[PDB]
Amino acid sequence: PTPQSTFTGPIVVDPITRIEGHLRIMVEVENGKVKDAWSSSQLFRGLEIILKGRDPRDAQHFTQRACGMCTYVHALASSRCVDDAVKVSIPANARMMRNLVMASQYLHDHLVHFYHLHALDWVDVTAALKADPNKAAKLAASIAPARPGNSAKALKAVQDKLKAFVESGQLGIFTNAYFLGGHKAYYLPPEVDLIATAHYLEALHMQVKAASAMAILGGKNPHTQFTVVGGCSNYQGLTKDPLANYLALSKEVCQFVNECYIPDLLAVAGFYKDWGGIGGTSNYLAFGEFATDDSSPEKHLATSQFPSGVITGRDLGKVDNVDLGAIYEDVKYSWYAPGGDGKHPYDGVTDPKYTKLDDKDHYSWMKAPRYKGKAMEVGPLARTFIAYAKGQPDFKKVVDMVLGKLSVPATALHSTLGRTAARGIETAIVCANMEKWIKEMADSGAKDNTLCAKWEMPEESKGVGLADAPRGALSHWIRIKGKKIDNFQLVVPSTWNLGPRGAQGDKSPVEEALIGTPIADPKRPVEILRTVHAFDPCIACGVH
Amino acid sequence: AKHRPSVVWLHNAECTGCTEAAIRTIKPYIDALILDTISLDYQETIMAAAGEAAEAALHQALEGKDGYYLVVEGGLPTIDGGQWGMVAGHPMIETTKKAAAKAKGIICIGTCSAYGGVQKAKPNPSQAKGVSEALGVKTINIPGCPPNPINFVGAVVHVLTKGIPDLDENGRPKLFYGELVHDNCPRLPHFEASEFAPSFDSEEAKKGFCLYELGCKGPVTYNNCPKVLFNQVNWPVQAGHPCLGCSEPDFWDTMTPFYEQG
Ligand code: SF4
Ligand code: SF4
Ligand code: FCO
Ligand code: F3S
Ligand SMILES: [Mg+2]
Ligand code: NI
Repeated sequence: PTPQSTFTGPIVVDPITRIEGHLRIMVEVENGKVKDAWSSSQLFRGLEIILKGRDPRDAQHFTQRACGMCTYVHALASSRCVDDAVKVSIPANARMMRNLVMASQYLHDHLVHFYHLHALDWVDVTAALKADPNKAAKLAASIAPARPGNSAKALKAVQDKLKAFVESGQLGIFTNAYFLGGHKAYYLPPEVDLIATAHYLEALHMQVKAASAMAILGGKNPHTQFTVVGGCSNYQGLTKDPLANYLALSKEVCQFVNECYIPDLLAVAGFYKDWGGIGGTSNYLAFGEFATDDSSPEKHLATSQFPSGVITGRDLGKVDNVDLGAIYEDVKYSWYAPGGDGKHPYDGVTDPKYTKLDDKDHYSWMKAPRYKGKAMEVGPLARTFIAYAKGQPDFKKVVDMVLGKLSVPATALHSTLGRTAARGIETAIVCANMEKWIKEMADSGAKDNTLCAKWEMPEESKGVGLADAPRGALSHWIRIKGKKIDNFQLVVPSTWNLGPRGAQGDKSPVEEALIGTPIADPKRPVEILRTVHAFDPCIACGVH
Repeated sequence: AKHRPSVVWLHNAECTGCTEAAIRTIKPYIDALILDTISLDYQETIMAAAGEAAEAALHQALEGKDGYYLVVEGGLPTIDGGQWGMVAGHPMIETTKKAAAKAKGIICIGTCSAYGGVQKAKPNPSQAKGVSEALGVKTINIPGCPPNPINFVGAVVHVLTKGIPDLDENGRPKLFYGELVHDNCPRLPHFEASEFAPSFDSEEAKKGFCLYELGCKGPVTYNNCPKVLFNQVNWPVQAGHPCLGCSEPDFWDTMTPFYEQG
C-alpha cells in the first residue's frame, strides 16, 4: 500500500517551487491523510486595471506579459478577443499560422513541465548514483525505443557528471530535496532514476529546439511578436525555407517526445499505479483548440479538432456544449472588495482588497471561476476526457493504448496519475499532426499570401477570445467604449484550477483534488507536490 | 574539485519569461552553466526543494562563507508594506533587501527588475518599483522583456571572470545595449527611402517595407536584436512586426500606443 504516516496537524508549503509564480498551500492533515485544503496565490499585479482606457490594439502586448511560461497564449487570446470585438474574420493563412504556434507552444511547455517541473516529485536524482549503468542500458533497451542516448556509455557519462556534481558539496538546485537520504514515497529503482535524469538533461537541450521552431513563426521566444488585429504580420513564415526548418526542428522535437517523454511517462506511471486513485475531480471544461473555423467564438467552439465541451460528475456519456453566458467569477474568498461575486467577465470587476495571511475568509489573489455554480477542472485531462467521450479518433486510440499498457480502466484517469498521463497523451497527438498542419499552410501560403484582413475600430463593442492553452480553457473579454478599453477581463486556466472557494464555499479543483492525499513524511510532503504540480500551476496566469 | 561561484536567483513580481529566456542559452547550455560555471543555489522555478526545505536552502546560500551573486527577476510591489507579493510569508521587498545586503553584485534580469516593468505601468495598482529604486542599490541591468539569453549569460560570465562591464546611463552593459535596434535593421534602406508599410495587409508590408509608420520603436530602442537574433532564427521586424521598445525603461507608458508614434 501507499506509504502513510499517522501525522495529525497543519502543513503549509510556501513557496511551492517548480511552478510558474507564487503559491502557498495550506492543508489540515488527520492520521496521515489530507482532510482539508486551501490554495493561496501570493502575488497580485493587476493587468486588467492597467488596461483600462488604453488602445484595444495594445491589449495583446500587455496581456502576453501575464505569463512568460505559457508565452504567446495570452497574445493569441487577446487578438481573437479584439478580432471578435471589431467583427473581423482572419484569413485562412492567419488561422493556420496562429494554430501552429499554439502547437509549438504545447510541445515546448509539456516537455519542460514533465521533466523540469514535475519529474523531481517522482524521480530520486541521487539514487541514480547507485545504479549500475550497464543494467540501466539493459532496462532501457527493453521499455523504450533503441537510441544512442540510452547506451551504457551515455548513461555512465551522465552518472559520472552527476557524481562529480554531488561530491562537489554544492547541490545547487538539489539542495534540501525531499528525496535526499531516501523517502518512502519515492518508488523508482535506481536504474529508472538514471534513465529519467539522463532524459532530464537531454530535455534541457531539446526545449531550446522547440522554442527555435516556435520562433520561426512567432518572431522570438519567449513573448512572440507576429500577431496583429485581423491576422498575422509574418509573410516570411508562409515561405518554403522557414517552413522546412520548422518541420525539421518539430520532427526532432517529436522524436524526443516518442523516444523519451512517453516511455518515461509510462514507466513512472507503471511504478506509481496507486496514484491512479489519488487526486480525482469530477467536472471538466474545454474551449477546444486547433479549429478549422476561427471566424467567431461559436465557430471555434464547434470546429476545434481538440473538441470543446462540458463534463459533469464524471459522466462520459453526456458531453454538453459550452455556454459562454454561464461563466462567472466569485470573490467571496479572494482578496477583492465586497460586491464582486457572480460577475460574468463582460461585467468583470477587479478591485483588490488585501486582509491578512491565512485569513480563512479571504485567502487568495485568484478570483473563483464557476460554471453554473460548479468548479471545473481544465487542461490536458479535461481535453482528453472530452475528446475521448466524443470519440475523437486520435485520443480514443492513444487513451486505450495507455489504458492497455498500464492495464487500468478508463476511470483511473480521474486522478493525479491520469492528469499527468493526459499531458503526455496530448503531446503525442500534437506531434502526430504537425506535418499535416505544416503541409496545409505551406500549400496555402504557396498559393496566396493574404495574412491580414482589413478592419475598422468601432466606437462601442464587446468581444471574446477563446483558446485552449497548454493548461486549459482561456478567455479574454473586452468591452470597447469611445474606441478605448472600457473593461478587459482575463479568465485563465489556472484561475479555474487553483482558485479559492466560490461564493457557496465550494472547493476549487486543486483543493478538492488534495482531499485524501497520503503523507508519508509531514517534514517532506512530496505528495502535496505531486497533485499540485499535476495541474501544472501558473500563478502569474491565474491572478494576472 | 574547484569551487563554483554561488548565484542566488529571486523571483518577485514577474511572469517567469526571463527565467525562460535564460534557459534558451546555447553558449553554453544551461546544464553546462549550472554544472560547470556557477553554483545555482536558489531558483524557485527549477529547484527540487519546496516550502521550508526551499527557504532553508536560501538562508544557507545567503550565509555561505564565500558570498554569492544576486540575480533578480521581477519588480517589487510596495503597497500595504509589500504584502501584495509574498513568499514563505514574507514581503518580497523584505527578502530582496535582505539578499541585496550581502551580495557581491546584483544583476537585474529583465525590464521588470531593472525598471519596474509591466506591473508598474499606469495606474500601477501594486505600487511596483524596480530593484534599485526599492533597495537604493546599484544594479547591473539586463533589460528586455525578456532579454536575449546572450545578453544575460554574457553579463554573468563577464562579471565572474572579468569584472563589472561598462554600463550606460540606464545601467545596461554597452557590450549588448550600445547600439540602436534601428541602426542595425535590414529595413533601414526602406526607412531612408521613405518606403513605409501603411498597414499589415498592404503590398508594401508584403514587400518587407519599413515598419515605422506602424509604430516601430526601433529608432529609440537600444538592443542588439537584429545582430544576434532570437533562438538563432528570428526577430520581430523580420517577422513583419514593429519593435515595442521593450528594453527601454517604462516602455509600457513611453512607447504606447504600440502601433503609433504620437
Ligand atoms: S521583464 Fe518581461 S519577460 Fe521578464 S519578468 Fe518582466 S514582464 Fe516577464
Ligand atoms: S523604423 Fe523599424 S523597420 Fe524601419 S528601418 Fe528602423 S528598425 Fe527597421
Ligand atoms: N497554459 C497556460 Fe497559462 C495558465 N494557467 C494560460 O493561459
Ligand atoms: S520589442 Fe524588444 S526584443 Fe528587440 S526588436 Fe524591439 S527591443
Ligand atoms: Mg481575471
Ligand atoms: Ni502561464
